[PDB]
Amino acid sequence: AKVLCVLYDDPVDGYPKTYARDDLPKIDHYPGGQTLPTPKAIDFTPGQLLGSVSGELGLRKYLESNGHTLVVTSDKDGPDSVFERELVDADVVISQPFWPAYLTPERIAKAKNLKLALTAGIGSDHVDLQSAIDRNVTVAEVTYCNSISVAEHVVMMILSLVRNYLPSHEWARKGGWNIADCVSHAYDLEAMHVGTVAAGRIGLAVLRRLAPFDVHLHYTDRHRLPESVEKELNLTWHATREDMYPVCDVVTLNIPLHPPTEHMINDETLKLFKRGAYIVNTARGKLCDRDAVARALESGRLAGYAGDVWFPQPAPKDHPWRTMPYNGMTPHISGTTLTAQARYAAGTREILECFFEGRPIRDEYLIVQ
Amino acid sequence: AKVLCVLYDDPVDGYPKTYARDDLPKIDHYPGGQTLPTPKAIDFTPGQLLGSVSGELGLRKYLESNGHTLVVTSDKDGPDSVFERELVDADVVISQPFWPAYLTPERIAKAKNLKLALTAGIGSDHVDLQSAIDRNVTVAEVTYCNSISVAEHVVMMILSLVRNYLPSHEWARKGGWNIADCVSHAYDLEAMHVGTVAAGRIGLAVLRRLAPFDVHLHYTDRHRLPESVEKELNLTWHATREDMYPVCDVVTLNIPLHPPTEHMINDETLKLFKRGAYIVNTARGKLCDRDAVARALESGRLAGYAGDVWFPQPAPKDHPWRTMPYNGMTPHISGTTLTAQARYAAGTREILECFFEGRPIRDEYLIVQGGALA
Repeated sequence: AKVLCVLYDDPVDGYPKTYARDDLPKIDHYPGGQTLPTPKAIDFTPGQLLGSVSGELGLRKYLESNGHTLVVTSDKDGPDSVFERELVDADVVISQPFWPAYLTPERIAKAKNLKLALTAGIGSDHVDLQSAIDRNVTVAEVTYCNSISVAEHVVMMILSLVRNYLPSHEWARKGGWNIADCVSHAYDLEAMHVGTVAAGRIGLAVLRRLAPFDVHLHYTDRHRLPESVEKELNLTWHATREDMYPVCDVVTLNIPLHPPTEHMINDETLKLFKRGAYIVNTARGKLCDRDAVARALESGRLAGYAGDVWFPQPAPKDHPWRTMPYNGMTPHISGTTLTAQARYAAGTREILECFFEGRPIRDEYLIVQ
Repeated sequence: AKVLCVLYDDPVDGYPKTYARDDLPKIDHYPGGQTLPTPKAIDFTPGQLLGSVSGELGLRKYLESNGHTLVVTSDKDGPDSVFERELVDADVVISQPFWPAYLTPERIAKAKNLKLALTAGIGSDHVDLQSAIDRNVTVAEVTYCNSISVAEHVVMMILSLVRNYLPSHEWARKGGWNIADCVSHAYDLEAMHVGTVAAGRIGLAVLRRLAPFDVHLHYTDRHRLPESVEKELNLTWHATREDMYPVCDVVTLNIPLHPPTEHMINDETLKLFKRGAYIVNTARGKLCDRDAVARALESGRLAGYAGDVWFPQPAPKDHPWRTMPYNGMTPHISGTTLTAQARYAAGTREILECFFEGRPIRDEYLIVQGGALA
């Protein structure tokens, strides 16, 4: 079989030769009991850079020793890309949401041999699901592989925005001291009201991490959490997002993007936020009207905005979120720490082993089959 | 009476005329039950910049309307400085640990009228306690006023070092994307081993905040915490610092500075650390040998270092911790957020009211009174 694997570029200084640490913490399961991936074997050392082109998700030696071909590329966009040319006879397509190889209906139509569309990561927004089903393409993901990674990123950003960490660090880096300049925009997080717009795997993990900071926790969702969880975390539930915003000092968005949520944060709804509110958004960039957020930070409606998701993605060099006041942006990276990469590289191998050996892929990995 | 109050400078663009928010969250007590300050009144709006010279800790109207004198200055060092000149007849001296007016034995000797040395903040590191005892000077602090503020700072820095936040943010700020450059030094915190070198008010608050990140918690201290605390946080106890280091992915220092802890982190003890360990230090800069930390980050013995305390302080412009690899430094600010300032400005007034009215100052505020009776 032919495996076509799209990954992002190596570091500018080249694929790393050394790493900061020698191993990764051992984890038995995810919250709720799902076990971590169980491939028969791995050809990588957990902690290596696996999601760049030279990392190959540690797949080459398993595939080639079993008679398969592996084509790795970062050239994924447009009809002229390496991905599009190799797609026509690829049996398996693999990519990460952090550098996604889109499986449009047009591409699925030309992918005459396509049997498996594998997300090395979470989700399937880059895959046209009905076209995949109609063509008997299996679509699978490494469920839960980086939900905790994103939640850590969220809480880190909440703390950094509220305490004015990033300008403070710049004063130190540039040789200043400037105590009053650091803290004239700096507060404690303690006893603030924090709300999450969804409470799935990420949102729940965020709520649990926020609780011992003694904040007042709010959330909105379609499904209320179990009453025992609301009670142990002292949660206030809101039926609508609009009912939650006016009471929150901090709002974190952990909800999927669809037309009814596209630009749900705009000039009109920002009017509902407390003056000086903070927003953290690691879900999707298009949840926020780009220029409305920037306008809210210029006026002081918001006291900070941070996240790792942008529209468009990758963000152009001139994207205004890069330089607007009191931003805590990073590039799209939260779920591709070396820790998360080890999990979803192992999960990718587990799925491939099942697929090639004719054994069932985990139910929780399957999206459509 | 004459009150001499040393504060840090206003922002370079001037004292702020607006603030990012309109009020502060309400908090009833500190962990363990100590109530927040209870002055009879305050002449400031909580959230204002109170620890700079123009903020005056909100004290001027209260002191002057009661016949007192108030001198506020940031000019605190040297024989011609405002502080040294006004010290000779001051009844009360107030300063913050973030810009401390040192009360050495020599200065206390020259302060002919000194009756009260008030820390607008926590501690008394800048005050010679024996001189205060010998001269019957009361020494007081606004206990607990920013212990939580520092703990937040610590966990924020732990997350930022582990996940490589600060270089990642700059790739974004500078117009890049560079996913692999961001994450080739980036990990999750989950299930790492984190140890604190003391577990007092700050260290315990750090442990509680770290627990739901599903890390493995370690600590050492002079005495063990109550078993009920160890169990609820699943703590591993270590009798010595040296026994704790080799097992920790992250070590946070929350211990006071004394001769036995000076340079406790050095080229020799760093050999005990896991390769790629992270250190966060909001206690005092001289706990860590300056160049040993820088050497450990160049070699990879440490994968990151962050904190807000430096040696010396203020850090000179060329201080190597400012630019060494994988640092998360800030200036000395963790316990002077606007939130903490409201608490210790209120606490400062409460103590002053008691002192001038001849009412007892809270036992928990007292460091010295006649003798070292906290």
